[PDB]
Amino acid sequence: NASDIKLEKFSISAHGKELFVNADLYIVAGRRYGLVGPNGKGKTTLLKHIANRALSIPPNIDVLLCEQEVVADETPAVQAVGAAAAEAKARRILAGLGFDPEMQNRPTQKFSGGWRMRVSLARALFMEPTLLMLDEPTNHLDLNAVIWLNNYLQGWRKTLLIVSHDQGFLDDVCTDIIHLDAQRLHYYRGNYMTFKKMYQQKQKELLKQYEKQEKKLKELKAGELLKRPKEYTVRFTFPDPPPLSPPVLGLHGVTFGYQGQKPLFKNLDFGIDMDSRICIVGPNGVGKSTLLLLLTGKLTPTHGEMRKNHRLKIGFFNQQYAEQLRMEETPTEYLQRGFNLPYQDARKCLGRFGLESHAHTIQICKLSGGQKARVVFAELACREPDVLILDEPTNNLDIESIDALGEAINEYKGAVIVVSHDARLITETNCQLWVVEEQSVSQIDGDFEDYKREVLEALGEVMV
Ligand SMILES: Nc1ncnc2c1ncn2[C@@H]1O[C@H](COP(=O)(O)OP(=O)(O)OP(=O)(O)O)[C@@H](O)[C@H]1O
Ligand SMILES: Nc1ncnc2c1ncn2[C@@H]1O[C@H](COP(=O)(O)OP(=O)(O)OP(=O)(O)O)[C@@H](O)[C@H]1O
Repeated sequence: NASDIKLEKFSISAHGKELFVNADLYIVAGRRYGLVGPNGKGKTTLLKHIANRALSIPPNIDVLLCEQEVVADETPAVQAVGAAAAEAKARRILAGLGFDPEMQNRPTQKFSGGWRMRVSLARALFMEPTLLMLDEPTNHLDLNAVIWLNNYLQGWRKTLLIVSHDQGFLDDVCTDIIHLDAQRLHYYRGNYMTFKKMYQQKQKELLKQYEKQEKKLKELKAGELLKRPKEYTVRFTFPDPPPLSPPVLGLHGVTFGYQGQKPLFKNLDFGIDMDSRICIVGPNGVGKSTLLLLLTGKLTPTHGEMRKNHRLKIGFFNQQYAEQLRMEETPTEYLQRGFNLPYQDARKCLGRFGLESHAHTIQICKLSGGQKARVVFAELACREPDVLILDEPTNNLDIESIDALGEAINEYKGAVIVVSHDARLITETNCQLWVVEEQSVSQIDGDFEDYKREVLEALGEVMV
């Protein structure tokens, strides 16, 4: 039938880096593996070397997914290549990923990059290969697409290899976890929950064995070798705001659109309290980021107005601001000059948001996207905000920092408005869901599972 992959003590060096030293690749046919590990450690390189067959791989049909070309070809046609059944399947996969009939029959040239990535995703799902490899497939999808993709991949019967830092996705889809650590692959049977249990237990026991080793060495001296394990203590805690008299923040009769385009919102009324937990949902391109920018005041309404308490302090996150910052300063200098922080305070703040010590003295322009995002979260902490407004906060974070962010949101005594595709984050923070639709915002009275069933019921899909 189908062969397994067992490549033992292979090594991969790429871009002048020793990414894999004597690693073992075990991929059993039919199982679903999630590949997790820190940024820049060689996950994408491993997938590319498997697809290339640069590593000795048996002749199984293997597909690695990447962005699809832009031409006059209609989207279901780039999927497609009896025929009625195949076209219906392609259109079902496309609708699940957020394609309405028009977008379906739309030429692939009139789509942005992310939508072309979705088109390619539909392709590899349609082809149904023996071994399908997905590189962070939910990272740039919206919540509706992630809901559908999770539900779809649970019924997948062939072999999957998925790189991801989407914890709920990994928990719902994967039967095995592969951890890229110390240039090697470590295997865990079960989803991410099982992996984190086993890994934290391994680290506790390594610490105890190191301590007993050093105690016995001291005893020998008074009368191969192990190293001390490494800590990784992220704490995303935000300071709790003092009491604030209403009104807090609201849009009143707000109409907004961009020049020469049909307005994205008409006669919009939407307000928050100091305990609000709001998750803005809707397919990409509907205006979620625009709504957040209207809530911050960085976009001015065409009609109506935004009103907030004149003492309200907003902490705002989005990826484009992370590329803004103050590029020639170090993160330490950035925090100290922005908020008159003593050096030790800036250091502890940068450290607890996940910025390693060696990066505190690098110019911000030389930092990676994840490092810049962590600097922005630290800045938000220093701003002492009353309202957190987070547009896709998890895109450049690891799972441990996303868990820390969820815990911090649950401890935070201010308001939080978030746009996110991370189901675990949206769920654990008890977010009330508000969908952008009808040039307005509509409340989903119900929990996240109600919205998930609603999304799948609109598509004629059976929730597993
Ligand atoms: N085109 C390139 N040129 C130079 N260096 C690269 C290139 N691609 C990757 N690298 C380096 O190789 C290392 C591993 O890259 P890779 O992208 O495989 O890691 P990854 O973060 O696990 O992958 P991904 O984030 O794409 O899932 C990183 O240090 C990265 O900077
Ligand atoms: N500066 C701009 N000028 C003209 N049109 C814009 C501009 N910014 C966004 N748009 C358009 O407005 C529509 C909605 O944009 P927006 O990014 O707010 O929605 P979104 O995809 O839900 O948010 P996100 O960017 O967080 O995914 C899109 O069709 C987009 O092309």
